[PDB]
Amino acid sequence: KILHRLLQD
Amino acid sequence: KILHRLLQD
Amino acid sequence: SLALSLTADQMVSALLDAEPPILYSEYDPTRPFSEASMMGLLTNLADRELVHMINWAKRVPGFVDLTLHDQVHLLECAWLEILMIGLVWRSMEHPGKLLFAPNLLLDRNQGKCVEGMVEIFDMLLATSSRFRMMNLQGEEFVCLKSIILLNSGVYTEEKDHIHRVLDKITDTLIHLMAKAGLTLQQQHQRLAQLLLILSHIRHMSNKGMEHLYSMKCKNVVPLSDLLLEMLDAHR
Amino acid sequence: SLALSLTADQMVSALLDAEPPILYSEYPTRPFSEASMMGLLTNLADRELVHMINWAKRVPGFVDLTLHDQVHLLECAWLEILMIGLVWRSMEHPGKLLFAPNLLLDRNQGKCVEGMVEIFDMLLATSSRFRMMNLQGEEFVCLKSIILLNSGVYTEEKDHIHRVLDKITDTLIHLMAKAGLTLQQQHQRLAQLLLILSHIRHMSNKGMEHLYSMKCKNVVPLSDLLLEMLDAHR
Ligand SMILES: O/N=C/c1ccc(-c2ccc(O)cc2)c(Cl)c1O
Ligand SMILES: O/N=C/c1ccc(-c2ccc(O)cc2)c(Cl)c1O
Repeated sequence: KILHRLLQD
Repeated sequence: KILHRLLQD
Repeated sequence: SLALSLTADQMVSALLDAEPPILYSEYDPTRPFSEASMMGLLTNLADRELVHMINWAKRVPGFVDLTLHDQVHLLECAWLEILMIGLVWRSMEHPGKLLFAPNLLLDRNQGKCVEGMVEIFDMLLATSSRFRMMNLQGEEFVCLKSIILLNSGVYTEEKDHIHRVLDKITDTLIHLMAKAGLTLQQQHQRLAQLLLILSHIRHMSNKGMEHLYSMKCKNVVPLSDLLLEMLDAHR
Repeated sequence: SLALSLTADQMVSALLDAEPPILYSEYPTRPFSEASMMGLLTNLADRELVHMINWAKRVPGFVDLTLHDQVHLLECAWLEILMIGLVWRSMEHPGKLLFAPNLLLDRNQGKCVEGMVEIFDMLLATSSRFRMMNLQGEEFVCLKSIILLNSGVYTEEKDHIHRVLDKITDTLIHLMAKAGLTLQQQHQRLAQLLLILSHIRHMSNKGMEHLYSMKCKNVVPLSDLLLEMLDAHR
């Protein structure tokens, strides 16, 4: 998910 | 409306 | 108005004595379940429950002081929230089970027999678990249910009076918590925990309302005229 | 954890400094078509979402959750959080919705998109309600955090979320006691604030449903991030 990358970055 | 009738009964 | 001239103990007793009965289901345990029959049981039960909810709303302090138009609007907005929080309350001591009626106990596995009903079941089961963990008292329940009636439709002078009654119900909830030995910090916290649950009941009613309109467009479930009027009030 | 150790004054300063920026709309000379107005709203939402994640990570207690719990909470409350922010910005503009400093809309603009007037009216009603209540910024950042943690809590870890929710409640009461309100006025105002979150949830469900119909119409381009936030509700 795009939301995964945003939370980790 | 049925609701209107039941509210005034 | 008289709702303002009531003490907290008088407010609790008035709400408790106004409690509607627990209706039974037309459930034949020797009839094999089907998507049309299970939904027919839930809608038939809701239809008979609505009649008692109308007479329960009249005994809610402050609701009678409103115009009939305001009364119609508040009930059209909150009738499913009130049915659900009542269902959740009755099922509090039946973990993993929803007590629609004393003769109608359902778990999530039975909710799969109706498409889209599992998601509503689990939210209702989680709400009932939340009340059980919170050790929700009956006095607190009748307050929350009265809060739902006055609050769900208040956004579509009479509105100032409704908020005056709502503040009094808040004074009632705090009175109960102070009476139960809670500190002031615990009083505010429980009050917040209880009111935050209404956000989820609103969410469940929104979803249940959409699923109900889905049943109407398929018309495998016979819906009463009163239930169809409540359904057309949200869309 | 670390949020449980914060004083209520520290909780406020942590939330205020975590506030996302106010983004500008990509607008200009456009009487709004139905496709242009929804384009602005979705484009603004997509860019506002990127800042919401960084704001959520700065919410005391949110970093302590697992990645999946963080995703689930954001997937449930993202539209509520955008709406209560829009409602907050529009307070000083009665009858108008300040989507951006360069995008101020009223209910007549809602008529440019079918099904939008109803959501407009509800948003304006919440904004006027915040105006009447004289909502302070310190209270607003508490409500927005509560929405984030509460909206998806019912779908060990939840014990911590409820412990952080108790902390924000203590912070709200501290703010009201600091403003000179009586104890009765404190729990009354706390009750009035939290009951509005029930309507913020309602507007989100109405808006989430309206957004789905824009997808099946596919006249309005929706970002992949926005589609994934939408697919998490159905
Ligand atoms: O499509 N139909 C949706 C629906 C209707 C009623 C009810 C209901 C709720 C509580 C009652 O006491 C009684 C009934 C439920 Cl849970 C529903 O999901
Ligand atoms: O179908 N429409 C969906 C939709 C999406 C986003 C937004 C929105 C809300 C708040 C913002 O700050 C920014 C944007 C709204 Cl109001 C919508 O109605």
